[PDB]
Amino acid sequence: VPNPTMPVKGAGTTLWVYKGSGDPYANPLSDVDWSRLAKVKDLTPGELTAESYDDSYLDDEDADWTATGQGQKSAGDTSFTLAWMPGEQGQQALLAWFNEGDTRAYKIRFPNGTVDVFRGWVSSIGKAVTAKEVITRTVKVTNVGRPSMAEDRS
Amino acid sequence: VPNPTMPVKGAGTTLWVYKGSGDPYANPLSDVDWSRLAKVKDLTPGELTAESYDDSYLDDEDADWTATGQGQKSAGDTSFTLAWMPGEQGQQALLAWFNEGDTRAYKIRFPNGTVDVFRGWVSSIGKAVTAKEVITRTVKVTNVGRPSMAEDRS
Amino acid sequence: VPNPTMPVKGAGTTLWVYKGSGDPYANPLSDVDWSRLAKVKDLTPGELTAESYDDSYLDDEDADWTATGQGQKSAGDTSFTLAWMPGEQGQQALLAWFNEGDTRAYKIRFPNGTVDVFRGWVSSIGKAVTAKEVITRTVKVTNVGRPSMAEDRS
Amino acid sequence: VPNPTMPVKGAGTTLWVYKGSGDPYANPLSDVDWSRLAKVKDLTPGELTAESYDDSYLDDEDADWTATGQGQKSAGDTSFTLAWMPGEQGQQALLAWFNEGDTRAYKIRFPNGTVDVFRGWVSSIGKAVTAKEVITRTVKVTNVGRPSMAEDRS
Amino acid sequence: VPNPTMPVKGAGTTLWVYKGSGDPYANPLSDVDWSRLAKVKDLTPGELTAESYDDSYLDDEDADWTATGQGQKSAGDTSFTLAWMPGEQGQQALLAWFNEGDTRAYKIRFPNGTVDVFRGWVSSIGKAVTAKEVITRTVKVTNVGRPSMAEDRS
Amino acid sequence: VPNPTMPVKGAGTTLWVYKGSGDPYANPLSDVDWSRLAKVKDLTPGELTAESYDDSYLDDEDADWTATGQGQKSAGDTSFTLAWMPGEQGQQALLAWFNEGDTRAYKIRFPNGTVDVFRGWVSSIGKAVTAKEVITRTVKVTNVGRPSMAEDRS
Amino acid sequence: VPNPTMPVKGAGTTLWVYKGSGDPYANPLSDVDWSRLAKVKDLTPGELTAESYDDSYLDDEDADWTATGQGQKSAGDTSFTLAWMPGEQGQQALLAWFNEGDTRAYKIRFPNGTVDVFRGWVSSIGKAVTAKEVITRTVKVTNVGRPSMAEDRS
Amino acid sequence: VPNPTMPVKGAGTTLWVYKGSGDPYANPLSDVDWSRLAKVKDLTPGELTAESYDDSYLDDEDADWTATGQGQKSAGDTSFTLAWMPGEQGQQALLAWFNEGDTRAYKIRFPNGTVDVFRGWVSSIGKAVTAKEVITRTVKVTNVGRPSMAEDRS
Amino acid sequence: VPNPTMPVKGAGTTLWVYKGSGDPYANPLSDVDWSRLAKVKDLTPGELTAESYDDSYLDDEDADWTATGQGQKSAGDTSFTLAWMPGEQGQQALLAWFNEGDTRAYKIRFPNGTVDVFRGWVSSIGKAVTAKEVITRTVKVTNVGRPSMAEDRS
Amino acid sequence: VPNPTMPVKGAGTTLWVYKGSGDPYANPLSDVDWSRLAKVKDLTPGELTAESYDDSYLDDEDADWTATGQGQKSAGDTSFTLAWMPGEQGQQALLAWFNEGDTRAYKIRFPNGTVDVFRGWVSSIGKAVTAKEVITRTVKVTNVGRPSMAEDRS
Amino acid sequence: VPNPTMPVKGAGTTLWVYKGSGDPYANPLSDVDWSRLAKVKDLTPGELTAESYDDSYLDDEDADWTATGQGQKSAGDTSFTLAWMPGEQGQQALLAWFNEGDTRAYKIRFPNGTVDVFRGWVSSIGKAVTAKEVITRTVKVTNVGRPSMAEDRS
Amino acid sequence: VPNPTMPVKGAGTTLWVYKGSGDPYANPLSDVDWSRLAKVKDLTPGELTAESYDDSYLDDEDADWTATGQGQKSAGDTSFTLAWMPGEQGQQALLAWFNEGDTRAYKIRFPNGTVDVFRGWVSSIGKAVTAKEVITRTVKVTNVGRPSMAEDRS
Repeated sequence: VPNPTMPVKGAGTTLWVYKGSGDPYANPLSDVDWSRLAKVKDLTPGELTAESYDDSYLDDEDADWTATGQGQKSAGDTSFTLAWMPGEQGQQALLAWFNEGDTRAYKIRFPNGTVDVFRGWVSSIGKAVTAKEVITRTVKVTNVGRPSMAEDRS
Repeated sequence: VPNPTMPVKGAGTTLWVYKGSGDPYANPLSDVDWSRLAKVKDLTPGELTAESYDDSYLDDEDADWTATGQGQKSAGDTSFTLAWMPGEQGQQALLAWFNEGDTRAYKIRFPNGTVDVFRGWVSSIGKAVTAKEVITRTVKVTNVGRPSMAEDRS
Repeated sequence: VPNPTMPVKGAGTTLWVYKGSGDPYANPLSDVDWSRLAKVKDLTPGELTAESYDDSYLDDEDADWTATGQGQKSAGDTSFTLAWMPGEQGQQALLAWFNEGDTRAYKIRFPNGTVDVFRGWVSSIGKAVTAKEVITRTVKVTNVGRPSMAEDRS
Repeated sequence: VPNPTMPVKGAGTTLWVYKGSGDPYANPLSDVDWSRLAKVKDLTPGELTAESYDDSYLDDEDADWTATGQGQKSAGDTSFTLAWMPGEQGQQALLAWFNEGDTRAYKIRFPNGTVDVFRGWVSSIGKAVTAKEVITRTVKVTNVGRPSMAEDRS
Repeated sequence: VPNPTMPVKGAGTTLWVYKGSGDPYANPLSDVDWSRLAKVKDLTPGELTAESYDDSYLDDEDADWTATGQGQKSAGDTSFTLAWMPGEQGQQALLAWFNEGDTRAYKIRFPNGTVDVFRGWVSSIGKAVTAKEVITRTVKVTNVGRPSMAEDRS
Repeated sequence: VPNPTMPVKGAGTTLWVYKGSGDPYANPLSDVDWSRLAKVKDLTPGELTAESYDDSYLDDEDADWTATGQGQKSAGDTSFTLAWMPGEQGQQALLAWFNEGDTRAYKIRFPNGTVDVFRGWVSSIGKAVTAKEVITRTVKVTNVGRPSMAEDRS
Repeated sequence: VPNPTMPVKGAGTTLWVYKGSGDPYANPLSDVDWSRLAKVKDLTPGELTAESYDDSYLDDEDADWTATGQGQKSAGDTSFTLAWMPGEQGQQALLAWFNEGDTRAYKIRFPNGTVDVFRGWVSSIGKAVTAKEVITRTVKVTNVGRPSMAEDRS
Repeated sequence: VPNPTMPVKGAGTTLWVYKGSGDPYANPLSDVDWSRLAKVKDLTPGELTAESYDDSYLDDEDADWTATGQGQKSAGDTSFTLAWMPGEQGQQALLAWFNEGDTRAYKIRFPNGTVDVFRGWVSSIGKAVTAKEVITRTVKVTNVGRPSMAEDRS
Repeated sequence: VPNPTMPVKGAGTTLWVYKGSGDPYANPLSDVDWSRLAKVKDLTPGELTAESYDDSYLDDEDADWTATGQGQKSAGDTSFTLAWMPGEQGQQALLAWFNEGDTRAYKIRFPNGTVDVFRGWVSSIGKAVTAKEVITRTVKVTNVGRPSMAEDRS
Repeated sequence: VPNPTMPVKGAGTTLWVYKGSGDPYANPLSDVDWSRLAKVKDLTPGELTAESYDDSYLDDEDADWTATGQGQKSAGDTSFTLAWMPGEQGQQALLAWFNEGDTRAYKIRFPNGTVDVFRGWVSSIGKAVTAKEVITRTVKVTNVGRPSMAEDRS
Repeated sequence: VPNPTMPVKGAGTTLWVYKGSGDPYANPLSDVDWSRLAKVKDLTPGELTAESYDDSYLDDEDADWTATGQGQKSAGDTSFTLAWMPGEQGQQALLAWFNEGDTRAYKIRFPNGTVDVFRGWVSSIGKAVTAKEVITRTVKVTNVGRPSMAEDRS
Repeated sequence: VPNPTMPVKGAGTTLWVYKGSGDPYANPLSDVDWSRLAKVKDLTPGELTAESYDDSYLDDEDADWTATGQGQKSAGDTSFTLAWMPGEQGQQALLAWFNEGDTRAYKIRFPNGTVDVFRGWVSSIGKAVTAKEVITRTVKVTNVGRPSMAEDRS
């Protein structure tokens, strides 16, 4: 039985792409109108980050130690590699996404029972060919706006 | 039997270079008037990519999180290393391609049954000499314009 | 029995986050009004540092050797990785800390019997997903002001 | 029997330096008036390369994908390491070549039966001393002008 | 029996820090008024260095080969890592040294029988926490002025 | 019997420093008035090098391939590491050389039977301390002017 | 919550233009009858200034140091650049303003919660066209009379 | 689909020059009898401006603050640089325009779907010659009379 | 401890404006009846200067070299930029100072322990708005009469 | 093959000076009786220009917008820098041209296949001396009369 | 040992100001009755200059080339910046010098062993305040009459 | 071997000053009675130039294009910077030249093998002092009359 409180191993994660019209953040737990990408081999989700903003004046009584405040936050790049299946409707959606410069919403569903939703556009579409290994399609997606992390809902 | 839906191993890929007059994108599956480069030993196809365009104004109410949109897409470099056979027609075509700065169309044919076509010019011509190994000719080709990915056709 | 004089092994370290209103530096040994982050796997405490300030004049009789003085000190970044438990209260506190840009005080309690207090804001919130390993939450916290090292109290 | 069509292993390569007056490119297959460097232990021939020249205008109807053309070609550096024999005539010729800044023609004769001619000047002259290994002299030669690759003659 | 002429192994080196008023360079061999840092686990002493000053004119007959002269000498950084014992006097002296920027004199005493004295201020104070290893305190000290090498006294 | 024509292993090399007044290049083979540094563990002699000087005009009929000529040659840095013996004469000479910014001549005598002479000034004086290894003194010397390589004499 | 006492970052500023009949200075805080310019990318508000008026007589007892008084004050030029949207009612108002030489009142509304009102006429209407950037309309407005600065109201 | 309300990127702009007899302002959207200049590489359209007319009397009660009104409006200079093709019809038209001092009507057609018309005479004709770049023809045109901005038509 | 003899760093400077009736120069060390401007980011104090007065006659025996004497001294402009807080009393005092043309006395109190007093009137009041930076108020004040430099009191 | 219609790169330009008696404009394509300047390193051809002539009257019904007409055209200055070869005949011709104030015709022959003829007199003759660069002679030539641009002949 | 014939580096220069009654030029080498300014951080000595006097008549046969003769020589300005120490005697002397206009003699003493004397009056007194840098006092002094260069005495 | 026909690098130039009685232009190649300035670091020789003289009449049939003729030629300023050696004869000669307003002849001798002679008087004598650089003496000389350029002799 899935349990948010206890740790969970990573095997079982799925990746989804939104198609349709509506609010992706409204009800991420249901899968109606969410297309799926199958056979993902690697997945490194985006890394939220922030910039230091220098908060110092000449008036300040003491200047021995620095003082800074948080600046402009920004979600990073979410990159995954998945096996090459050009006839699947899923990968045709990826290249239609790339060619038509657009921002859609993609979802990560962990075995924990939680859901993680981002919005972004695709930045790279690569491939690797080796004699004795499956042909892989590597994708990197750049996020915009505010992600809806998993522990907002509780 | 080739099947686009299922994954495929990489062994069996071929590389072809176009000679003649016509439309390379019109009918890549046909093999007429396509010269072939033989005995490739490595192949890393080009990586499509795009650069971010900053979309922010002073008016916008929310400025905590960054907002960006897709910019100018560009295919990358395709580099392959193939055994040195200076008397073969294909490699003389390669150096004729390099000396006379020109853009031609080269094709990658996967065991999957699909076809991948690019257009570009050659950027590097190298060599490696070792006592106990076959002399290899390393080539890097820079693409221009819009590639024709294999999954456009379906 | 804990002993500040003798060396100590690292196992037993704990991490805490301050909640409430008061003076964090006043009495850190008490554990009231301090929330705790559980199941930390790695921890690298911040690195205090300073930058050189050039102290030279044309008058100086001797200029063969350089002469410098200490400049502006600054505590560094504290980064720890801890197992992903989105339903636990501590990690919801972490993301509330991140979303609302703010500076709080976090505490490190060593097995030695001493306490190390910092003040800072959170800079990065990341995650790593692998098939056969526990999903981890990686955090980096940037410090401001003057830390209260353990060596002050004695 | 040497065969340009089939692949060949690297053992048997020789290095030569032109002395005399004439046209090096006219007839490289002959071995008269070509001094030889003996006992070479590594050799990496130069890498021909070119740089991109941006070909874009504001008029262009389509600017989604980049468009570039080939720029200025340039042969690279040829570097080889050969055992230190200061009393041999070839290495005295090398240092006379270095001290008097000048461009000569050096030749690489592969076991394949073909010949590769370059023109250039010497850039580095180094040495390595180790207790249990032969003292080596390392050379790097920078090319100018147009090389005469082996694939021209056929 | 210690002997400067013959080589010596490194085990047995000690590190000392000066407290009091006087001339550190006057009599470093005496051990009075020199506090000691105990249980060091690594030590890389500073590296004296100098920067080139370009000495060339337009008049000079020969300009094929470069000509330079020595510039401004400067001792480097001395960094050592020692086990964390916050209750010991030496490490409280270290943090008092760091907080109040100041230049003091520290001494390295080799098993050879010689003494090495520097003057400088502290630049970094770090820590490393691991589950199965002793907690270590890493210090880096930046020197100023002229060091008193051991090779002066003889 | 030493032989310049044939290769030689590196063991047996010696390093010398000139003291006195005269011409170092006049008679390097004689060993009078040449002080010696003993017990050297590593030695990497300097690397002669040159700068490319761009030789191109707008008039030139062809500009497809680059054309360059040799620029300003310069001997590099000669660095060696030798065991720490502060009571020996040679190393006191090294520190007297470093403190008094000066250019002297140092000699390398190979087992081949040849001699290599440089002129230069010292740039670094470092040390390494390890628990179970001999204390080593590392020196780097920067050369000026024209070296007298070994195969000038024949 | 907006607070005049504390500093505020600049993001969120809006620009407005008055249409109708009434007193612009009477009630700037309400937005009835105030048209808005949207998507402003840069904004540098006007710089109030004054002229020195020479106050000196021959009678004056001392003339060693100058003495001056304030002259005729004048608000400067307020210039902003906003993205080109010729179909918006807002930008048509700008060009109707320019063609019909007139003085109207424009308003700046800061995130602080305050309001800044000027009166003036337009001096420049420019444009910038770049291949990969949004077309921008640059405007400069020259002010007349007395501005109603933000801290008049309190 | 072109849309005046939304912002547009600059790529796709065209420049046209009128030939024939009629009213340029009557129907600029139609493309008949408008010659075209091809391959523009830069374009900075003219900047409308006005000069202040001093409106102050001695009678006025208030003279602390300046008061001015708009004077004589005047379109500025329009300068574009386009690749040198002396055999094309457009550039021969340019030099015929320059030699015979005359005022014609030139049109700028944006990707937005709008049209901008000016009237003026040519002021400069320049050229730039570089070894590795396309020879460019730089033109500056001075406008007279009243321009017809694109947003008059709606 | 403050010390006029030794050099001092700039952090800790304060700016004050005189309100009330009395003699500003009489006792500036006291802080009563002096309003304060808070949060100053930059400060460039005025530059005392003088202009040359030509002292030459036709009689002078020697006229090869020029001869001049000092003319009329004049303090310059003091300009500081401070964060925009329109609800604070100090900045309302600044704009009341500007609107009513008047000369008051403002004071600079250095960390050294000394005081620098000027008298003057305000010349410029400006502002700068940026998306990611604090809104700043820039002021310039022009001095009259004789300043009371800190070096007078001792 | 040269083609006036298509763009061309600049490499291959030549500079010529007319000697003899005849009509320079009659047949510039021929190369007889035209001396040549060799080894030019930069060349910026003259910039044709004209000045505005104010065309306004008090009668004019409308005076809101300015109205001007073209004035007196004038070719600008042609400046080129070429390597210093005082023994060559061309540069002796240049200085004879300068010393005897006179107007001759100089020609620019582009790689395009066209010819550009001017007439003018020389204004500046300069030189630049640097230690590691070729001595250059810089010339500026001022044109008179009507140039014969390449676009006339077709 | 100081040596006028050989070049010297700048470090070690001192600046002195004369107090007392006598002849400054009589014996500048002696240091009695010369006050000293301490801790200078920059120094750019004055630049002697002269202005051309036009020497041409209508009679002269040759008027192609200009002819001029030297006019009125004049020493320039000497400006130095030195650390702000208002309690030191030298800087109180500086402001006493400024307030009471007066010409005194100041001396520059180079490490070369020579002495440079000027006479002049002070023109500017400035200051720079920065958060992390030493407060500096910038002075500019204008010379009168004839300087006594160091090259006179020999 | 020096060669006037071919280009030459700048290193090796010398600067000379004439002392004695005779004709400087008669035999510049001989080096007798020519004093020398040593250790010059920079040298920019004078720039010959001319003034436009307007040649236009009302009678002229055409006035569309300007017509001008050469006016009064004039050699410019020759400036060089050389290291400060006040005890050397040449620099005492420079200051004797400056103090006694006079015109002498100075010579530039290029590595090409040619000679360049000017006549003029000195205009500036400056100096630059830096902590870590050689003290430099900067001189600017203004020329009169007719220079004797290098390619007059052939």
